[PDB]
Amino acid sequence: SYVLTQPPSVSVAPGQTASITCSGDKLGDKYVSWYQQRPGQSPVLVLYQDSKRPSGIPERFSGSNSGNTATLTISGTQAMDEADYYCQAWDSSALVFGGGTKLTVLRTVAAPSVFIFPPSDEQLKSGTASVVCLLNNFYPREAKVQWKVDNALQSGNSQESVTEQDSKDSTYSLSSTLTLSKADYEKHKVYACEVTHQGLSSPVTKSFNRGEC
Amino acid sequence: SYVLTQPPSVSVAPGQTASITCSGDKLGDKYVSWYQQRPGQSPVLVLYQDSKRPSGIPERFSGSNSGNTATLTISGTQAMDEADYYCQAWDSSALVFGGGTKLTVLRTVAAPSVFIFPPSDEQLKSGTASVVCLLNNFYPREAKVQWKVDNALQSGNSQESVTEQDSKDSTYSLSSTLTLSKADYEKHKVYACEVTHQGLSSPVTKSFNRGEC
Amino acid sequence: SGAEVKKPGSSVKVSCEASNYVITWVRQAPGQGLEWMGGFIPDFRTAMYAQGFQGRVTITADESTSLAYMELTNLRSEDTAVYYCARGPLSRGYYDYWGPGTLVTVSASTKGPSVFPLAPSSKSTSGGTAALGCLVKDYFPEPVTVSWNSGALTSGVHTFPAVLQSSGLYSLSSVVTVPSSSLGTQTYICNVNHKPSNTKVDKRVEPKSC
Amino acid sequence: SGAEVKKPGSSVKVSCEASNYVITWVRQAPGQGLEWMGGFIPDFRTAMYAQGFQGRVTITADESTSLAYMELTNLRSEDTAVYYCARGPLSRGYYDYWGPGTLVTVSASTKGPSVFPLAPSSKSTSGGTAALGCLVKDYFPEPVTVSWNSGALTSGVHTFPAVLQSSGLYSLSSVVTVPSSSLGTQTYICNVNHKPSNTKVDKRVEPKSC
Repeated sequence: SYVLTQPPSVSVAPGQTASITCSGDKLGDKYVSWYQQRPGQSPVLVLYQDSKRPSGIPERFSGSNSGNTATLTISGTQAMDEADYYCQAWDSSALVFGGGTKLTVLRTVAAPSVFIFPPSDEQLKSGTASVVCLLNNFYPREAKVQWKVDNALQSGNSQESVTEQDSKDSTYSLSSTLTLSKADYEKHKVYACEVTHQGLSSPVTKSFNRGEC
Repeated sequence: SYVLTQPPSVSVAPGQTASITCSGDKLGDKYVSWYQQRPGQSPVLVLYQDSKRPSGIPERFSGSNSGNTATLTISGTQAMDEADYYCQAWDSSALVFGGGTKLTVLRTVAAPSVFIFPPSDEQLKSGTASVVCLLNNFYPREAKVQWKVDNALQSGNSQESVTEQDSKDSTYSLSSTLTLSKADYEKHKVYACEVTHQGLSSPVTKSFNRGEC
Repeated sequence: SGAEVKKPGSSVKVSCEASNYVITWVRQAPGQGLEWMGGFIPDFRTAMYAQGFQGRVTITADESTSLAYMELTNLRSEDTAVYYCARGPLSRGYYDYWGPGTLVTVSASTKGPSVFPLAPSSKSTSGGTAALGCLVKDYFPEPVTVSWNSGALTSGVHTFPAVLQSSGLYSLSSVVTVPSSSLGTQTYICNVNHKPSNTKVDKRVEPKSC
Repeated sequence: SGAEVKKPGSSVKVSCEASNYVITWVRQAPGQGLEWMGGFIPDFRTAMYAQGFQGRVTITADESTSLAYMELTNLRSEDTAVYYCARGPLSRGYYDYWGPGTLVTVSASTKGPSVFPLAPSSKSTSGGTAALGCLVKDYFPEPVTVSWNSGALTSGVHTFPAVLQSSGLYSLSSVVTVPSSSLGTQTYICNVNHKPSNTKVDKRVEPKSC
């Protein structure tokens, strides 16, 4: 014979704190529980008695209840936290549920962090050099990597691999590997990978000089 | 340090008795067991101590051992019995297996048995007549059913359904249903279904006269 | 579970596994929130009922199978929802386990079958083989299931795939071949089930009288 | 189970669940019959060995996990077969249970990887983030698996899909990003496994010395 109201929608980016409120007249008088529900799945209890966490629920989930408002807080929100959340109250009489909040975890542009790795001395002993360029935690997927050796554009001697969208932050990562003979590697000085991506205002180059600190 | 030999191949038709022999010098001195193996599956024990059947093995499986020869007999062989069979002997020293017999259950031509069913009196009370023609346990699949009413060929007022290959005998069955109004059904005398199938030397007609014994 | 279709005015039964815990039934309309329907307390064998459901919620248990059941009767279109069982500890007001959901859609197009005999011919081969069957006509949606003699008769049975008629309703036949010599002494009964319409029909099939 | 590829000279281990019963290992070459390899008697903790295998069959057990194991060493092409565990009652000479088969194919093309460090840059951002990794090069077939610090380090790890090189061998990298400030005190070890070649390598990845 009373109603609970939650916002229909909350959106956050990965790592941000999500706050989901449950409101009804004199709600702090009672005990509130929180359920997570994924599409086509059954609800799962994430909090009870305002703020107690069941076994196996990650510690980033916490809660509070006072006055007319109870709050589910997710610290360091992860992509996998995208779901519907329901509050449920108990006054001893009737089991009542909030209308639910859809939590959306938004994945928008992220420029790659770029790293370049010379071949190890160990590998060089075997007569081959692998030079690796890493583009880490970027979005969206589209990215161009070009290799230059002593400013000469390389073609045909590199291969790329890409990860699936990360379960925590929904980004991609990509490795590009340049393969040269030891002889060729030793013939040149400057090794560079040039990266073009929507998140960067212009193409970014990471480079090293062979045989340096 | 002795060998068991089984025929590589046995073939039977459904319902026939399959006999699979296992031979080796003085085999009747010892205890023989039989294993059934399906493609990509693990063997299953079907008989032990010559002729004892494990729990859940159908009674159509039986066996014997005497002299230089042990025999697995399958009475009323079913399509599902198609498999490799291995005999295994025990002399107390070494576990030895026969080379295996592939049992093939051959499905070749079978003319349909044909049956025709007038509509029930109950259905007729509702204003509709369903006339059913059954083609039972035939092979191969291809079959033509034509309906005639007072010798007039019918078109557009029948539908057919067919079963999957039967697990025991690998045959098909087919029903053809002719649907008429009660008014039309009562206007005509002779109801006939004509069946054409590879197993029949000419097309076979089953018929009835409305309102007869 | 998964998904069931039901006719308006029919009923749906939701079962749950049944110390110091309560069983609760909860439903969720498509795109909507959660609504409590009732519950059962196994240790006291008492039921709780939500007022919004009038008297349409029947709650029963079976001590032996440790199952408890919620039946919702007199179904209407607005009862279309996912139905859950939940469990929690007594007097705490939370549910730490939720069973798998069943989608129940209440659809006016649902229609139960008529069942007619396919009677064995009086011209069957003496000491040969006769055929008989049941015609299951004019139902929606699929499926119907058919057994013979409660499932005790399986040899020679063929139950055909359903066909969609021009009416938009389904039809099928189930047949069996038996010894002609048996016709005068053996009984043959087809058991037809169409869950959407709660239809459960036994039809005895006999040689037509002359 | 399912299927494993192995290099000539490597070994394959087949495990089985371990009163009054014997465990037996049996293999079956593709398109061929069944061949006994040995067995184990859990109640007496004794092994039996087939002479055809020379001394290549090692039989061990673990009382605690009630598992017994057959290892076949010095693999050759002719050891390509489906390998089964079977069980039967003692002194009866039959096997009433057979476990699921594992297809083991012994292929000369099998090659274990070389593992090289992707060392963290000495120009990494002070109080920012550094990247490091392991390059796993020139193996066949797939897969390799990589963990960090026995699997204790998962945050910021990315292990890339393998790429087929023009050589016909696979390569991949696994990287991790960590605090720059950690580089001088924290240890990072990649654990690389390639089961086909029985390769198991731990590589410690450190800032390159200057």
